Amino acid sequence: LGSMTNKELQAIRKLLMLDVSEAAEHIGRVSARSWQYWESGRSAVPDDVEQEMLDLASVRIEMMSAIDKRLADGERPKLRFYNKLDEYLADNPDHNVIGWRLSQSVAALYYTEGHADLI
Amino acid sequence: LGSMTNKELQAIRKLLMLDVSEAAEHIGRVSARSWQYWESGRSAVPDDVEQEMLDLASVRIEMMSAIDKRLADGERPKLRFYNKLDEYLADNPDHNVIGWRLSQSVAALYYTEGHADLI
Repeated sequence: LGSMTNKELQAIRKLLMLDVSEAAEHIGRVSARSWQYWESGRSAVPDDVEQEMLDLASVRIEMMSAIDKRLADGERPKLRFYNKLDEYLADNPDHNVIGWRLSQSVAALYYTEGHADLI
Repeated sequence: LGSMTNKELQAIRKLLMLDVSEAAEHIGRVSARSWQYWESGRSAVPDDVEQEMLDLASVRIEMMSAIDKRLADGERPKLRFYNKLDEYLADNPDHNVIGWRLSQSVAALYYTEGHADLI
């Protein structure tokens, strides 16, 4: 911790399919312009933001591990790709827009690489 | 060809880190509104668009295999993460914005999987 660069921050943010405005609001609790400064290198990536991003990446890893278990158990998963945030929130009433993006990132990865169907 | 769904189209587009405006201009050769129509589910996805998306997914796989070859050769790759399109284009003068986004998707993946560092 204390080593995350502006490029690493943007890389994780985009891999999790977050828009800047979504990361700024729910992770940084800063203006979108402030988040852009962290990604541009104009201001250092804060320690607390770094750890929050790593924690969110870890959530995605746990989601992928759960699908890997289903794959090893012989299931070809049918993964919900929520193109609609309202539909995701109805099915996942304890999550928010950030959970929606993580869901999309995992479903899109397994579909595009040939391991899962999308529903 | 002819069976790609709106969810599959959006999933591949987002995994490749393409904005709708970018995909619409360069892949669809249509307006953003037309591309949003294809992602809305009221329409079949055109065969030519499906083929191009599948081809770009294959380009992404070949980029990953090229890094895998470097890893197998004993290199610890320092992948340039381009947070600025212009810098990518200067380094890759035969590519466009679509190639930029593919480069971001591959670099972000290998960084988070722990296989390469970002510069």
